[PDB]
Amino acid sequence: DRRFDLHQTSSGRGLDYRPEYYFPASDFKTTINNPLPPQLAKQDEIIKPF
Amino acid sequence: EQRENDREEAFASDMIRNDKISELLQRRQEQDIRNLNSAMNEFRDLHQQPEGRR
Amino acid sequence: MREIVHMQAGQCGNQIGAKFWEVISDEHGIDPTGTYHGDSDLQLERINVYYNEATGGKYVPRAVLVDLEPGTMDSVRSGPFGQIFRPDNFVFGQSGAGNNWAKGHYTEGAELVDSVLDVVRKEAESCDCLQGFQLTHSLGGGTGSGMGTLLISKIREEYPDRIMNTFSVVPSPKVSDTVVEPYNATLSVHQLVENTDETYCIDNEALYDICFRTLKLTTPTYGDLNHLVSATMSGVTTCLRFPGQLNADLRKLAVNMVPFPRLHFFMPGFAPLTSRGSQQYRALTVPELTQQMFDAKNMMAACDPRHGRYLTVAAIFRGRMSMKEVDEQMLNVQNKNSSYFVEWIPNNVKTAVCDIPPRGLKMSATFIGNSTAIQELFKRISEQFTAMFRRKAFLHWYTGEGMDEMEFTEAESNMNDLVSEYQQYQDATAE
Amino acid sequence: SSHFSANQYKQAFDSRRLQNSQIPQTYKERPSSYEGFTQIIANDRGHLKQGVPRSKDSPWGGFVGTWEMPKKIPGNVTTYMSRGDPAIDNIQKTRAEHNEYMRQAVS
Amino acid sequence: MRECISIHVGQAGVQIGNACWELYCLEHGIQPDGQMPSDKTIGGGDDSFNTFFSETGAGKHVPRAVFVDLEPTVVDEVRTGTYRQLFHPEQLITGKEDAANNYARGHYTIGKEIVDLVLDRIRKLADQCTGLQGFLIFHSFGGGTGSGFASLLMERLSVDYGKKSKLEFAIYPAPQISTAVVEPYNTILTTHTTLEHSDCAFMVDNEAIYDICRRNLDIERPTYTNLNRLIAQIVSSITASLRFDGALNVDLTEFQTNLVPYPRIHFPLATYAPVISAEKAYHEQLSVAEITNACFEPANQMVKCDPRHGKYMACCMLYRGDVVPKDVNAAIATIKTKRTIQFVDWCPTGFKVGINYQPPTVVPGGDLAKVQRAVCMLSNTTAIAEAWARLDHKFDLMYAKRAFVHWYVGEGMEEGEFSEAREDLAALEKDYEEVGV
Amino acid sequence: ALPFLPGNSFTDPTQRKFHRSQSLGYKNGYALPARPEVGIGGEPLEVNQ
Amino acid sequence: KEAPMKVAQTRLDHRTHRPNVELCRDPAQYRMVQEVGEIQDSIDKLQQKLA
Amino acid sequence: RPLPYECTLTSRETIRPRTEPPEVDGHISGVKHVPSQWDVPNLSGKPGAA
Amino acid sequence: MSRFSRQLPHLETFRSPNAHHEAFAHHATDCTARTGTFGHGIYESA
Amino acid sequence: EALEKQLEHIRKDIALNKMSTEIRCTRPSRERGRDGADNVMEKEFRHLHQ
Ligand SMILES: Nc1nc2c(ncn2[C@@H]2O[C@H](COP(=O)(O)OP(=O)(O)OP(=O)(O)O)[C@@H](O)[C@H]2O)c(=O)[nH]1
Ligand SMILES: Nc1nc2c(ncn2[C@@H]2O[C@H](COP(=O)(O)OP(=O)(O)O)[C@@H](O)[C@H]2O)c(=O)[nH]1
Ligand SMILES: [Mg+2]
Repeated sequence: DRRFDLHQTSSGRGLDYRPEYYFPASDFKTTINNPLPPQLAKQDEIIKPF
Repeated sequence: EQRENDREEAFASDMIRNDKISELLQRRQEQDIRNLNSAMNEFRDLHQQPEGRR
Repeated sequence: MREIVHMQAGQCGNQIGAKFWEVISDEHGIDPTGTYHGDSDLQLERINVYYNEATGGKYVPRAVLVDLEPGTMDSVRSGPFGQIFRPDNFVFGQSGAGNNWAKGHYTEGAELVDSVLDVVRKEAESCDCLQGFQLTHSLGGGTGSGMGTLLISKIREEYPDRIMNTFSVVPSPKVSDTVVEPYNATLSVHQLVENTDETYCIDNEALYDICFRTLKLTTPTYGDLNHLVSATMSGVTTCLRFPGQLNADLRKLAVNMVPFPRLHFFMPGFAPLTSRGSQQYRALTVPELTQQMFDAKNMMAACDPRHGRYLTVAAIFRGRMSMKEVDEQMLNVQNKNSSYFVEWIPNNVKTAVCDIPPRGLKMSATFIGNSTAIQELFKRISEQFTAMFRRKAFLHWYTGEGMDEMEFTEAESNMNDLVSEYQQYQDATAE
Repeated sequence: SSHFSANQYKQAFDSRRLQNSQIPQTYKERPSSYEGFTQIIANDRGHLKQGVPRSKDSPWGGFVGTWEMPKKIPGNVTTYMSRGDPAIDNIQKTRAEHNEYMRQAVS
Repeated sequence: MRECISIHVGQAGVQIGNACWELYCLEHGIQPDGQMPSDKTIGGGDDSFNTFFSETGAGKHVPRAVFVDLEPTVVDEVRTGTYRQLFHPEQLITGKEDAANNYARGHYTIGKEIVDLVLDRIRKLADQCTGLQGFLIFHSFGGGTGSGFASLLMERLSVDYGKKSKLEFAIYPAPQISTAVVEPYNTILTTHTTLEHSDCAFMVDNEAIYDICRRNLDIERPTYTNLNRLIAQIVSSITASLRFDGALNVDLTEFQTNLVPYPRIHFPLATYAPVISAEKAYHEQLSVAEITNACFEPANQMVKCDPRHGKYMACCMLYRGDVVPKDVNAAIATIKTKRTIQFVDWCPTGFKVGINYQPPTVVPGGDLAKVQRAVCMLSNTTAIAEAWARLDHKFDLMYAKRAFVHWYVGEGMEEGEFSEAREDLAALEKDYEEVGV
Repeated sequence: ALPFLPGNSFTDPTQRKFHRSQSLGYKNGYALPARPEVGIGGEPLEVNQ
Repeated sequence: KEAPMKVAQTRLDHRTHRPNVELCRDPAQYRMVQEVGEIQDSIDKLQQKLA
Repeated sequence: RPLPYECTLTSRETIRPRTEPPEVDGHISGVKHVPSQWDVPNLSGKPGAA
Repeated sequence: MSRFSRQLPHLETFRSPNAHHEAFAHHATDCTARTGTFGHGIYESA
Repeated sequence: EALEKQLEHIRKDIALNKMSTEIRCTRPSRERGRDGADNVMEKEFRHLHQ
């Protein structure tokens, strides 16, 4: 059973557990993976370079 | 000789497309770092206030 | 059908060689599973020089991964292209090296050397005509230096007719990355002088300058550095794997570059390297490719060729190009830079042409330079050696696990002799 | 009392490989050969006979408890480098005192 | 595979161990029960925790720590509260009588009572270990268990374990602030016996971190929890490369080789950067050169020995986060060109870099702001000779009249040990003088 | 999309774990390679499942 | 391409069985719907190439 | 050859059949279905844009 | 105390004693215009 | 303080003399030799040390 007087002690107050942090929130998106503009989204002009 | 000129032109245009794509991805990564730093400042403002310290 | 057995030791070796295997894997068309997925039959014809037929269309590398401690080898396994390797080629202890040459070589490297010789013996006897060995490591640590030198010595003892290539990234002029690297580099090169057929000294400062000036690259990381080293490895072994107008293998390069058995330390370099936003301003010609080859900022060695003389040069071009253009460009650069070449050897250039450039490129080029400017690197290591050897700093360790001071004295004397020979064949005249 | 090698498997069965970070004990590897008809050199009691070269070590083995260790321990330098001559001398002195006190406590 | 055993001896060691294992659990996603929050597959499934936590057959993470004290108050406070099910109860050794700020009590009396049990627990943990890297021993150079039992335990560890790494994390008595009175006596007597049975001892006081928390963190009245949190960040940055993949990995066997130039010179300092709060980190652009300059600044040092007064011997820079080796190289080059930082003449290669990709974690409700990059700065300098001289002066002042000697002698230590210990640190003091030229 | 050249490599900056699962380790006296079921961060691999 | 469509659909209609207040429009359901759409678009492109 | 050996006369948007195209799941070789002009990315910079 | 000020150093890090003597000579000169004890510091400032 | 400023100036002149020796050694190998200017530089080195 746990101990309900840890607030008096210094190590209880400074060592009470809280869960971790994940740094990017679940709305952050990377723009590097967006499709290219059509001037740069051309075709490969070299097909058989061997 | 027309075939050789067209081959050189094709390789050249492929490389122009390649490095323009790479430069665009470089600017996209720079904007990604900018947005990550903004999100980090927002996270510090949100969670790490001195009133929330133990 | 010749074969190359590739060995990678240390954390630096296990990173750079893994990048090298990944580069030649997606150059030959091998997928992360291990199966062939290319388009041409040229990628499939000469594949046994690095791979072994495992399962039908599956090809496994002939790599031998060596470390005193399972460090970066675990990350190599868990990264991309990490399950192509045979699972029992990973030879590993559990103690550390501690960036200690004697830990890598004498005490803790003694328990793993028998296992590594067993693995590399099983790999080497399977080849019908073995050509040589290719070791990747660092001359600054314990595993890359100590176990690497021990492995070179034992492989030379068992096979004293094969070509030994070592890449062995060397200590930097500025910034150390290890405080005992003068001792490590001196004790390692003391055996790299008398054992290896050829060594391609690479400096991380030169790599950083290449990334900053010729590639912009505000965030380089070690991936691009290992990619450049991998490109140089592929350039120096491409004549085995693809047909060309003028072939030159490892033994041919070793014959055509080293004049004397002591001088086999080279300056690798790769061309073309373009800053992001300059491909439209540059035009691809053989003259600009050769001038980028012979530019002093392009080599991965921090020593400056202007402070020295080119004993020999190897130029391995890759791409559809004219032999007249190649020979005329070599003649032109040799005639214009007539003071940077030794006068008592005419045509200090061995050319090679491969017909298959790397993907996404029309022409590529690999420059190997045996020059007398390597004496700057060896004099820097000798100076930083004798700075602390006179005060016996960081040497109670090496004495503790048990070598004598006569080994350090012999190593520094060997380095000074190599400096003397490189200085002799820079001011020696013909007549 | 017989850790008599494993030939190919001497690479294994090492104290470092079997999670024994302590220093190991050296048995006699590589067994020797004999001729035959070894002398009985004993009786049906556990005795050692008369004239047998009996050892001079303790019959209960050599082990020291905590309350009979030396008060000072040298530290296993094994290097003798970059130290002064009196440092070498008194390191030998403490090593000799250590060996003498363990020998006296065992005997 | 890269197992480490953490022996926390004394009240300072146990409290630092609390603040350390809290951060280790937050890093490896371990609840204060020993279990993963999710199942065996998701939210985990890795084996990166085996450097610190062993795994039972069911999936319960138990630490590789041995908590030792002679008083029962702090150890029972650990046993009853928050991490009451995480720590192993047999690895929570405590006694009846404390050593009461007495080296000889911790060395011959009650400290020698428990060393058999402590070594039994240590050898059980080492038999669990399958590739042990070393012992991280957390103690103080204050009084009692942190000096006497720590020195005795390290003597026994050197006796039985051979030349395994024995890295100390030692709380050095500050030049002005000090709690005990017999603290110079205990410190002299414990450095005399831990000169030989040691590989390296990272030296972290309290007053310098107090000044750091006042100046850089704006706490203006911090406490032992904050101090031990910063020490936990230091030890996490040291041990990070054994758990997280990086460009340059540094193991525990390397710190001795790259920070001990001569025997008995094995006392490097410690520094963490950027130690700073959120309202100040909002205005900063924290980069590699900036945090390297902060590390080499003679105000972020976590021991009150300014490097202007001495010469550097060795310099371990542990970069941790989204740090790039190009800017690492540029920052170290500009530090080498900087003149206020002075390196000794026989060491041209004075730097050792270890780069890890893991960003610095933050304790919830903690003091430090979250940053993308940090440095553990670990220097072996001759500026600690000033601290050794000051502590020897304090010992000589206390020993001229020979106050507080009757306690030590009347409960069991010979008085010649005081004289030979003062001779040993006089020899050390001259050693630092001879190294500095 | 980019061809595999030394100047055309990019990395994900939003990766936040960077762990290292000890697939390569020992047993009671032997070298055990062990197949990797997890890579770096904690995500399962995508090559041999 | 077929299997990730199965993954996204099964995830959607497993998460639809949540309790009263836990039935939340979290910013993972939106991304999963966009994944369904992108999978269908890629399947359409591949079937065009097949034709 | 009126073109280099590494290039092809047809382009990415030029691939057409010569004989009668088969019926494969609604898609026909040669047709371009809806042009779908609405796939223009939102480059305004608002939250949720590309 | 004077009983603890005549002790020779434990480490010998100068090979021959001639180099030790020729370094500590002119090191005793160099201790002036230093910072801190033993003259191992920077040369202050101006 | 004034004498320490003069000592700092003397050490800066020492650094200048070392730099001057290095730039003089930078010279082509044909001239080199032993010069009266070189002897004056060594005399200045000795005078600054004294
Ligand atoms: N940084 C830090 N130092 C501490 C902490 N607790 C105690 N100390 C140091 O420890 C010194 C006091 O001696 P202790 O180490 O606690 O003594 P002990 O090891 O418990 O042994 P005894 O003397 O028998 O109690 C003080 O000078 C403090 O500097 C802590 O939580 N954090
Ligand atoms: N180019 C390159 N150099 C590296 C890499 N990793 C380490 N190094 C170099 O290797 C040196 C350290 O040697 P190390 O490999 O750690 O020796 P080991 O500990 O015995 O394996 C440093 O000077 C680094 O510059 C890498 O990925 N790429
Ligand atoms: Mg206590």
